[PDB]
Amino acid sequence: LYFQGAMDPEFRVINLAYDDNGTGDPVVFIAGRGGAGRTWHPHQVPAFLAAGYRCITFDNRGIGATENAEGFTTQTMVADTAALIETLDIAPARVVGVSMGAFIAQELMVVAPELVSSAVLMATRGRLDRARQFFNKAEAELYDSGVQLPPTYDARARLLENFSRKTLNDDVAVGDWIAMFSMWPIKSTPGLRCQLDCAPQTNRLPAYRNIAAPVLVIGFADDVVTPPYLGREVADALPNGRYLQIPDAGHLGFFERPEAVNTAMLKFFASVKA
Amino acid sequence: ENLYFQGAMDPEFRVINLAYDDNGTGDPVVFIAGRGGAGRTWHPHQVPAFLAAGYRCITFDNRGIGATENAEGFTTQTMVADTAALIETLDIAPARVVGVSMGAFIAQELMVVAPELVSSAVLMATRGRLDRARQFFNKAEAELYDSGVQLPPTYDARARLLENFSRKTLNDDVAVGDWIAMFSMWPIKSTPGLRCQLDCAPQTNRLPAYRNIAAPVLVIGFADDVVTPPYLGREVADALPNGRYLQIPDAGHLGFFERPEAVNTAMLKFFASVK
Repeated sequence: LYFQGAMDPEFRVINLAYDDNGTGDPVVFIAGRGGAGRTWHPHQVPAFLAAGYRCITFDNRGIGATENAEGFTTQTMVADTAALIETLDIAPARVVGVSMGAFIAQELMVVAPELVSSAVLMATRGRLDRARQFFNKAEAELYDSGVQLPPTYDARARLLENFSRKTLNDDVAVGDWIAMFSMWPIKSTPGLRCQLDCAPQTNRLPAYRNIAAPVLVIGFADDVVTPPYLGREVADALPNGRYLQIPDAGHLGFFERPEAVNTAMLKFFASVKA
Repeated sequence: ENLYFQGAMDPEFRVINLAYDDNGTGDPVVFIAGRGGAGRTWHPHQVPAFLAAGYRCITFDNRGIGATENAEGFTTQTMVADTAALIETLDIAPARVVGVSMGAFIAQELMVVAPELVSSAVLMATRGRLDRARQFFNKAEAELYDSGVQLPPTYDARARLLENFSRKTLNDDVAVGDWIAMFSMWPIKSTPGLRCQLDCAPQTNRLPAYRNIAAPVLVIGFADDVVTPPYLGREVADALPNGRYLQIPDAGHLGFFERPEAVNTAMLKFFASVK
């Protein structure tokens, strides 16, 4: 059903949809920017259920019912995630985050290590290098100037930024991904714009040196949005962090290479106590 | 110091002049820039190495660039004729040719209709057809221009960086800083010439036509190129009877600016041992 998220600087309460399937070890998935809880269902949830896990997915602040939410920060979203885990009384929970959701996971582990037993961080970073800082500032500038991209150009960008070269060279896969875009419309909302800022303002890597819990950081070879090498940095900082690269995976490697990413998550999760 | 030659007449029976450059006294080489490139783009890296190697370099402003940025409804065949006219006016047939991208497609089509004009060529970042992704990218680019919408400068620069450079380059804060700033000095102006240049591309599979080009050709693939991926260049080289394939690692679509020494060394090696 719904849980109550953190109160926002303007003293308003927020409810956030979540979905809870199966029984067993609890796993909380946090999606990236623009991802609803549904993002984990086509590829992750059925594998995690078959492996005996209980899967919690949910709709981040600024998505769906709260797509008009604004004036929020990383801390606000971390607090949200803490509320889910506490409300559901599942602490310590295994956590799976990707990109913005992986940042949240990280920053949650900094302030509330006891909410989290082990984590997989996909397509992540602890800081923005000069390219990613420029990209981030360019997306903000796009939204803020009101101009809407035409739909084919918008699908071109989505294709080029999120998929491996190997996918782009395969006319059949390309066709399918373009169709697949119609089914995942990404509305340009105040919530989407606000999630853009839920990203490293500073180098957060020192803080990660104190995270004790076991962590698998997954990097995607072909990712230009959150390049593998920033993933690696995060893993090095994590005392009990390990790193694994998926070959021929774009930024959306968890959809694109779901069998390889699931195998590696499950493997890692079975090697650590609940 | 202001050289122009007369190119193909357009369908309105107007004469078109196109600016060109010509330096050096050695073996002639004609460079054909890619979409949106002025001839001057060959100058920061290619020209000085060719001049120092004793070649004479010819560069020019393709139809739809600079003084003809407002020109439209021309085709590949029109530009192939411009290039033919250049080689003829200068009386350097048969010439060495270096093309990149749209320029490499031009060179390839030149070779098909007028093989006598070209002794050998280097074709960088090329293809003889559009696959599903590249076809879709092209449709999307046309849609963007045709809708009237103007991308904000930073967002456009983002796209340039993402379309053009290797991953090794994007991860290099200093290099990236230099490329972001280099876009100020080479802005890519949205013009009817640019929009028409978009269609000077392989409408069909052109690979069968290329099995008849006799001249020695080096095609250069750039490893990280998503605009024209390497495997499309390989295809060009396979179709060519005397074509050979080289691939530069860590090179985006703009490999020839990004790895000028690797690319130059390859082309000069090639040209030294051609007939």
